[PDB]
Amino acid sequence: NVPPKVDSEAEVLDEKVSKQIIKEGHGSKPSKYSTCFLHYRAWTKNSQHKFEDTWHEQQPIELVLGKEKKELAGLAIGVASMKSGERALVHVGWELAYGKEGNFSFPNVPPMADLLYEVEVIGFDETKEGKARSDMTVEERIGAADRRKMDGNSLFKEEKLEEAMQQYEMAIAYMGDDFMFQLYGKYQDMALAVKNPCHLNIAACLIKLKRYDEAIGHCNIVLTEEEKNPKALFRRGKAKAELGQMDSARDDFRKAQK
Repeated sequence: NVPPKVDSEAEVLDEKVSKQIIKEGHGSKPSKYSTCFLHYRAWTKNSQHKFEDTWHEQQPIELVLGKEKKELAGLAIGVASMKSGERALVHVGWELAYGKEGNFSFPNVPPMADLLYEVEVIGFDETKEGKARSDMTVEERIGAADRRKMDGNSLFKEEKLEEAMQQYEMAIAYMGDDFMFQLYGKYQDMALAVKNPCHLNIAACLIKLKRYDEAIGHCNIVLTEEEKNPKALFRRGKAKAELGQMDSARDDFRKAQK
């Protein structure tokens, strides 16, 4: 076939990945480490050369979010964005796909070629759980933390519910100082991807609960691993702001338009 023309606004799931949903899906989005079963077609953005197609193979694939495969990094970012039953289009940079020297046989992919995926998610299998430390491998931990980050992400939008915060804290509680220490590579990245946000989320989850000193610390845990984060620079200036510390409140406020 050929990349289905879709006029849906294009989400920007990441620097080099975007999605134009063509058909809606029931249920919720996956949680880090869920095993996704899916159908999809792959084309070259530019030469529109289809090079993969589960439908024809009439044999779908299982994709694990966090343990994907080098070339499929792109699609994994996109899938992560979609639900079960969902059908959509995902644009990926060779950077996150077969891109460096491009593939040569099985899937013949031209060097540095942007792919366009028509994806249909069948379902996803999330990680299971027992007791905080009890038998839990890293994978189960992060996914739970990601679930409970989510769990608390709902209990928090315009309002600043503490229960949200309470689930944010448990996100953290699965993966803590000890855990985080003995983590490495993609594993470390995956946790930080749930933890750092899950902090600014306990932050603002305080900046409007009348506890600002506690919200400035949370912004700190994060700003120490990557003081780059602006979403943090700002939110911190915010607490400082409602604390009459405009001499520093301003500092964080400005470095935040970096």
